Amino acid sequence: MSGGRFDFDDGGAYCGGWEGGKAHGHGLCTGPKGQGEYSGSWNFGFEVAGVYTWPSGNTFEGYWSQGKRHGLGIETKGRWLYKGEWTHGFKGRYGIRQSSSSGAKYEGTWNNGLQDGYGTETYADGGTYQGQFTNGMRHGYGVRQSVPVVVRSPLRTEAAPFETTETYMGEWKNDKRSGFGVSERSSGLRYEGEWLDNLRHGYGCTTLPDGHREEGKYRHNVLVKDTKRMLQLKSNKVRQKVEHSVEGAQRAAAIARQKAEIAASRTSHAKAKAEAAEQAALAANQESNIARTLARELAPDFYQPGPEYQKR
Repeated sequence: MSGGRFDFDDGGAYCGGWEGGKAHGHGLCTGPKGQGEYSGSWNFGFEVAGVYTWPSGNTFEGYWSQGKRHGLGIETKGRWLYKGEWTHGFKGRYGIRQSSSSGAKYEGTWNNGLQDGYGTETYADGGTYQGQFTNGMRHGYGVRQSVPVVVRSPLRTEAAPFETTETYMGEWKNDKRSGFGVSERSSGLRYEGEWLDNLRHGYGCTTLPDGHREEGKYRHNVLVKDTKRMLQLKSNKVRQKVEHSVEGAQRAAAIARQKAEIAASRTSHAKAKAEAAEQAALAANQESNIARTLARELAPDFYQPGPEYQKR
């Protein structure tokens, strides 16, 4: 009549409202061999708002278009969960990806399904990055707070009466400290100057907690020039080049603080869209139940595999 069942060639069926020869209203539709199940609203052959269940028990709950996850929705997989916006099947623009295991998390913008633009990244150990992203990596300006020796033995401190975190603000290239940047440990140990692939490389100043200033040129983290002296050229004084790089590094740090603040603002937007995505998953589940009940009322022996999936 205006609803029922249809068996596909590759296996898997459709069972629900139809009108004008196309699925319309509500219904279920399994995949080849009856594996994988959509269940929700339809409109002229295309899912509108519904829940897809993989045989693995993984699910997308949200809105659809042209057969792609589009709009808001929640994807629950084994170890990862995404809540927020989807654009033609790709995560983004705004949304959050969270670990089922750890507190590991990304909250920000996405381009082409990868972390990109501005976002807050939290690592399993509780550290964070806030700032710019490109192609799924820390890139541009940003602020990372994390846990950071040659003598392992405590002798040097066990001898006399005796009474952490590190923050890098500066340039990032493909997930690495690279360019100008400032690095500050909670002890007071600090480096301002040039970086390459997370190492001091170029000119900069290492200042010890007591304030002793080591100024010079670093090459893959090893000092190779200092400010003592001899055949130093007037045209190329280490103190000048260090000063320039230090200034370059504080500029980069302040820039990275700004991009950090933008990232924080984009993070709130991603959170807002993640909550909006919970209401989209609630609506998707309302449509799914309408389709589950109509399906039992149009074919009481037709097996719905999604329930069994999600138990496993």
